[PDB]
Amino acid sequence: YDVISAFQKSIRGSDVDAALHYLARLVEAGDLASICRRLMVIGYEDINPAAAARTVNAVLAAEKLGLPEARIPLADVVVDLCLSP
Amino acid sequence: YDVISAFQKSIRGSDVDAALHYLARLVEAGDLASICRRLMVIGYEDINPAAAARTVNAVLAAEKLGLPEARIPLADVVVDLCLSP
Amino acid sequence: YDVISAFQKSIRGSDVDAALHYLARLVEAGDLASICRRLMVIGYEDINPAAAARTVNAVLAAEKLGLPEARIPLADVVVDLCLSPK
Amino acid sequence: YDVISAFQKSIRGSDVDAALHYLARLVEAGDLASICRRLMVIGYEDINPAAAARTVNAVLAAEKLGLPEARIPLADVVVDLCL
Repeated sequence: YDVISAFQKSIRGSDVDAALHYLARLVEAGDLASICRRLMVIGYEDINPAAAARTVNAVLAAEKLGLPEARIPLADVVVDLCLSP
Repeated sequence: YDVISAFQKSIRGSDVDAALHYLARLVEAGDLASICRRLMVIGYEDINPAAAARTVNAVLAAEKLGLPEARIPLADVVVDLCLSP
Repeated sequence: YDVISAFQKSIRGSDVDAALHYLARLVEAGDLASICRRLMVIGYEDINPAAAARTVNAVLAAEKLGLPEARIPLADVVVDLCLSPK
Repeated sequence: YDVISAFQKSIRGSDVDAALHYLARLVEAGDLASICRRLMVIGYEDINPAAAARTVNAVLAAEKLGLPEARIPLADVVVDLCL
């Protein structure tokens, strides 16, 4: 058990509410790199090729914005990846 | 009251004419970074996930071109985001 | 008259053959940055938002490949932009 | 004959299994840049314009992640391009 793996599991399980609970904690802890890395693996490994591609746009946006505003593209992507096939 | 904020409200309000009025002014002033930052936030927050992703491409184009030609992709995504859901 | 403006005009006029005629010459001359800048301006100015956004992907691919191989993404996009609605 | 061109040929021939077999070997060898180069060329030369663009995103993810985990977007693109 750690937060970043449970984040991933909740996204694999299509659980928006849990994924965003964990996202908020990851954001507040402030390591943007590992969120970004994780979301790209999930987008490519677990998920819809337009959705996979879009995870990269959202990560570039998160990286250009930086924390705290990075939470906006990331929240979007999390829900995107949760509702996806 | 602030130009960059009024720019943001214009786009949320779906007002192309006013959004473009403010863009031309942010452009004249040379603050490429704040335009780009605001567009990505609006794209991911207020908005059509393809439209969200496409703000990143536009911003990349803007950054690679630099001002003054950056106004071109920027005006394009301003209109796109205005007319979007 | 220069070739890069004539290249731009051909794409505006949806003329695949002329645009590829010019691209090949621009590719041979080898100023990749100038070709990339112009395609992004054409993509966002003259063109279909998905097609405008794809010019960025192709330019990124062209920069990663470098010349001579950059001509592959570049040709694909000149065609994409030629056919695309305006 | 070499692995990389054989890799390309099997993607050009729509052979998912062989392409994945070559990828795993290219991954084992540790040279990401070469995989990335070939993928972009196939996607642009042999191929949807959306499938072409989308290979650049996969490549960006691959470079951002590095190997070993870069194998994840790369496998996705190989399959994507095979079909």
